[PDB]
Amino acid sequence: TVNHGEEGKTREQTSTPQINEVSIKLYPVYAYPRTTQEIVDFSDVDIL
Amino acid sequence: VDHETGVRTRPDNLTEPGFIKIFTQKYLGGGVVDSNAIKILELPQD
Repeated sequence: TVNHGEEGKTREQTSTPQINEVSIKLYPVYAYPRTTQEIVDFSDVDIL
Repeated sequence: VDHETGVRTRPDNLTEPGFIKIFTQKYLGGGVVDSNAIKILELPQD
């Protein structure tokens, strides 16, 4: 707040700006396909 | 019949530590094509 108040008076102590904090927690999105080595070798499209 | 990769030797030394499991793999195949080209002879064995 910006206190205009009385011009001809001791100037009052204005409230300070507030601060907030956002706790953005990281978490793993994971994929674990158990492909068989057979398909990797036998496919001719590069299945991996 | 063989694969294009052939023999592949992967020394897995991680899954069971204190061990090297030397996974050697070869895709092998065999088939009797045109059986008229092959003949068998079973001996009587006495």
